[PDB]
Amino acid sequence: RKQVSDGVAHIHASFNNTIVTITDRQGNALGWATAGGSGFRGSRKSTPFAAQVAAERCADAVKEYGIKNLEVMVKGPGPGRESTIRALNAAGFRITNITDVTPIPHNGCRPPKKRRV
Amino acid sequence: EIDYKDIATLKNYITESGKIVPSRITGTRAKYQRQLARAIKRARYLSLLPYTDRH
Amino acid sequence: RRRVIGQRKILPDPKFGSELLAKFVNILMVDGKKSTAESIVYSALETLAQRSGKSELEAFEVALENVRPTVEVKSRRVGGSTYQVPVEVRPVRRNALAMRWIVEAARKRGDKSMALRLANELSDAAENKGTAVKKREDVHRMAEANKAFA
Amino acid sequence: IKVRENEPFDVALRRFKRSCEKAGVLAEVRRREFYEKPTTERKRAKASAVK
RNA sequence: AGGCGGCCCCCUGGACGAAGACUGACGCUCAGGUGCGAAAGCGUGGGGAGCAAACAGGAUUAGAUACCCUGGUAGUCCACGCCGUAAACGAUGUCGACUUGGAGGUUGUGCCCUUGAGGCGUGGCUUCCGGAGCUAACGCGUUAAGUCGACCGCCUGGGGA
Repeated sequence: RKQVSDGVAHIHASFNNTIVTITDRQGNALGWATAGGSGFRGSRKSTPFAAQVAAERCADAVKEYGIKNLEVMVKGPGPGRESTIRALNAAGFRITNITDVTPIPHNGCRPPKKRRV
Repeated sequence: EIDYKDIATLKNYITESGKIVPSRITGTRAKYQRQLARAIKRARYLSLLPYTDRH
Repeated sequence: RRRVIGQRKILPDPKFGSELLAKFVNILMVDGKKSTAESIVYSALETLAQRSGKSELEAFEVALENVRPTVEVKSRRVGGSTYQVPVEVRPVRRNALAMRWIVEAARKRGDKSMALRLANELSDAAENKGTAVKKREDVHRMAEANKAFA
Repeated sequence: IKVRENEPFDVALRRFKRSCEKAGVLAEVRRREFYEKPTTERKRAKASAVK
C-alpha cells in the first residue's frame, strides 16, 4: 500500500514453534514469518535457534513499509522468547523499546530434557 | 496519610510488576502485614489498581 | 578417558631442515618404506615446472592452503541414538587433512608416475576443481542445521 | 519477568546465572549430601591461623 | 468431619473476652436409633464457552481394540430428591487433669508518657524442633501413641471371602 515508518514487532513463542509478526497501529500485519516456515522440523523447530532465522524471513516480507525504528512485544512461554530480539536488531532495524505480556511463574510446563551442566 | 485508599501512599507497598512487597519495607512492624496485603487486593476493586499488570 | 599422551616432535629434513617435508614423507610411506616417497618428493615440483610452476619460495605449502578442509564432524550422545555436530579444526589438523586430501585425489584413478599424477593435481591447486572440493559443498549444506540444539 | 533492558548484543560472560541462589556457588542442591557432618562440625577447628 | 477462597452488602449457628449477676453437679460416654458428601452416578427439566469417559480417526508395532496426537457425547453447572463411599491420612477412637525445655505465629483483656522496633501480667488458639516417659523396632512427645481414670465397638494365621 503506502509506507508508514513506525510499528510494533510481536514475538510469540510456543513449546514447539515461534511466530514473528510486525503490525501497524490500525490493527493488522505488515510482515509475518515462523520458525517452522523457516525450514525447521522436530526438535530443531522447538529451538531458540530456528526463531533467529524467522526474524530475517519476516524482514524479507515487511520490505514495503519503510520501517527502520520499532518497539518489541514478547508473548508466550516457549524457547524462542529471547534469542530472536538481537537478531531482529541485526536484520536492518533499531529497537526503541521492549515490553512483554508474561504471567508470573506458577504455570510450570516442559522440564528441560537436555544438559544443563 | 495512614490509609491504603490514597494512590500516593498505596504505590509505596507494590512493584512495577503489580506484586506486593516483603514486610521489611511496609512499616507494619511485621504485625499488620497480613491485613495490609489484603487491603492492597481490596484497592483493585476500588478502581485504584488493575487486577494484574500484564493486562 | 584423557588422551592427551606424551609429547612427540619428530625430526626435520636432512638437506634443508624442513618440518613440513619430513612429515609429508610420512604420508607417502607405505609398507614402512620412505624411499618410494623420495622418488615423488622434489620431482612433483620440478614436473610442475614443465606445465605451470611459477615461484617455489614455499614449494607446495600454499597448494596445501588452497586445499581447505572445513566439514569435519563428531558424534554427541546421552544414551543410544546419537546427534552429529561439526568441529572447528586446529591449523595442525587442517594441514594434516589437506596432505591426505591432495594425495588421495591424485590416486583417484590408475595412471603412470605419482610425481606426474601429483603435478597434474598441483597445477589444479590454483583453481581447485572436482576432486577435493565437490564432496565438501554437498555435506556443508548441513553445517548450521547440525548446530541448532547444540 | 523483567529483562526488558535494551542491549542489541549477546554478551560473552555470565552476569545473572549459575552463581547466586538455586545453585551453583550459593544454595547448592543434591550432587551427594552428608547427614552426620552437621552433627560433627560445629566450631573452628582451623582458620586461626593455618597460616 | 467432607472440607471452606476474587470483591461488595446482607441473612445466620458456633467460639473467645471484661466486669457483674443468676443457677447449684446441670459433669462424660452411649446398645439399638437419628443425621452430614469429595468426585463420579441417578430421578426431572433447564443451561452449555473450556474440557472429556464413550464414540470417531491417525500414529506406533510384526500386532495396538492402549499409551501419544486430532475431533468429541454423557458429565462438570441450576432446582427439588436419591447415592452415602474416599489416602475422609496428621496411616494417630472419644472426656478431663498432671508435666522440665528451645524456636515462630494468631486474637481478646488489665496497667503503663506504650515517650518500648511495644513491655509485664491475664485469657482463647497454633507451628517446627527437643528432653523425661511409651514401644518388636519404627513412629508419638504437654495439641503425646506419656500418666491416672470413665465409656462404646471389633479382632484371635492367611487362602477360600
